[PDB]
This record gives sequence, structure tokens and C-alpha cells, in this order.
Amino acid sequence: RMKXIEDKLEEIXSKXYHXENELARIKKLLX
Amino acid sequence: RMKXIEDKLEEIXSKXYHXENELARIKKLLX
Amino acid sequence: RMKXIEDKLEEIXSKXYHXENELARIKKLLX
Amino acid sequence: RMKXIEDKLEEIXSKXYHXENELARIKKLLX
Repeated sequence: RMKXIEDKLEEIXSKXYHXENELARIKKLLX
Repeated sequence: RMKXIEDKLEEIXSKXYHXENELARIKKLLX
Repeated sequence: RMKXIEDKLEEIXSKXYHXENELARIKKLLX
Repeated sequence: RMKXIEDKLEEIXSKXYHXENELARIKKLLX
């Protein structure tokens, strides 16, 4: 179903936290 | 619902802007 | 709708090409 | 359809593995 889709999208909106913070890991190794 | 799914997908299509520009942050630190 | 959702998902499956190749930009600047 | 959407989302939840591990490629080149 639709609710077990919305509750994947809200896994992606975790991966796009852990995307951003583990880029900002790299950026704060570089400047 | 379907419209509150399409309006997550259009959050992901923000994260995949902030993905691209904060890679291009790193690429422009490196070359 | 459902088809104009599947045809966002197949934008994300472009961003997750341009994700991979513009990481592999950075990896090939580094090793 | 809905099942051929859930089975894109579970492609994205592969890309967000290959996201994480090919960042952690870069992080382990840098520290």
C-alpha cells in the first residue's frame, strides 16, 4: 500500500539526513 | 494520500538541489 | 496521479545517474 | 501501478547503499 509508500518516503527523507551530514564529514576533512 | 506522496517527491527533487550543489561545494574545494 | 508519481521516480532514478557520476568526478580528483 | 512504485522505492533504498558506501570510498581516500 499507500501508507507503507509514505512511510519508504519518510526512510528516504533518513537517507537524504545521513546524504547531508556524512557530505558536510567530507566538507568539514576538506574546509 | 496521493497528493501529500507527490508533494514528498517534490522534498526529494529540494534534497537532490541541495545533493548536487553542496557535491559541486566539494568539487569546486578539490578542482 | 499515479503515472505522473512513477514518471518523478524515474527523475530520481536521473539524479541518483548524475549522484553516482558527479561521486565518481570526486573519486577520480582524489584516486 | 502501486507495486511496480514500491518495488522503484526499494531501487532507491540500492542507490541510497551504493550513496552511502561509494561517500564512505571518499571518506576512507581523505580520514
